[PDB]
Amino acid sequence: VQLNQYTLKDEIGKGSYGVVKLAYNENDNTYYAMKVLSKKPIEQVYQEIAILKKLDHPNVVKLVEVLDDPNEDHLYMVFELVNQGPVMEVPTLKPLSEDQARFYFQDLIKGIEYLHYQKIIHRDIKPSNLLVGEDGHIKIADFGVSNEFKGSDALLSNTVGTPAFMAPESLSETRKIFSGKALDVWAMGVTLYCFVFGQCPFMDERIMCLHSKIKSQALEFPDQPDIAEDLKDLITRMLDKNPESRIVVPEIKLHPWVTR
Ligand SMILES: Cc1[nH]c(/C=C2\C(=O)Nc3ccccc32)c(C)c1CCC(=O)O
Ligand SMILES: [Cl-]
Repeated sequence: VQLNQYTLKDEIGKGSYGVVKLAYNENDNTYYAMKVLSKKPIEQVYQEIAILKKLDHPNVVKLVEVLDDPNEDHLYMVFELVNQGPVMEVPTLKPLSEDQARFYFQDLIKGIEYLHYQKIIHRDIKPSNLLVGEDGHIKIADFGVSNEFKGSDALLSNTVGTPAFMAPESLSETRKIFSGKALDVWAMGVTLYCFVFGQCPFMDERIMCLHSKIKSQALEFPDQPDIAEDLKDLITRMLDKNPESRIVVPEIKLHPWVTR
């Protein structure tokens, strides 16, 4: 299977919106990650492309080129390959050590701060969208449901993303307006909890009960593994159900657990 200079190889991931295949560029003897889409709706794809084109940061995946033939049902987004893949699988019985979690969380902070400075809300932060690069550092992937805003913050009313990572203020049964940056912070807190415990803090196979726990169940830390108190403080602050008192990224950067 060829597509201009690219040979499609085996699958390497299903994010949101498509499937990703390893791809060999015969012109430069280099592997890439190719997202393949079947037109099934397409406005959102070209907004992801437009967002990706604006971004250039070591902790954000790099869109290389787009292959769109109007006579083809398939549309191809070529990314730079992130050779080591997602930072971890959730759930797992072998979570990261605190020191490993901090190393990756520092990259996540820098990438989110950059995205927000670029006026992008990611909306799907989770470990499987955090890819480990050649040098061991994280690259944030999958902008399939990201939002671009004008002004100081996004003012949003739509519910998108991965259910276990959705912030409780996005789960009102009344299309209320909520702000964007705090959504990414919440998902960062669920992500950090996942790093050290290997499962999400709020879990239910019944989607109604999952929504209800995100919105109303107090955060509980397992007895094991035994994590430091300042890490518990940081996670608690990011998983503040009230978005107005939830910790903000300029504070996360300063948090004692982050800086030691
Ligand atoms: C650039 C890139 N790589 C991948 C996947 C992998 C990658 O690169 N090495 C890997 C090594 C092992 C497993 C997956 C991967 C994805 C999902 C994306 C982004 C796709 C997107 O943003 O929608
Ligand atoms: Cl995940």
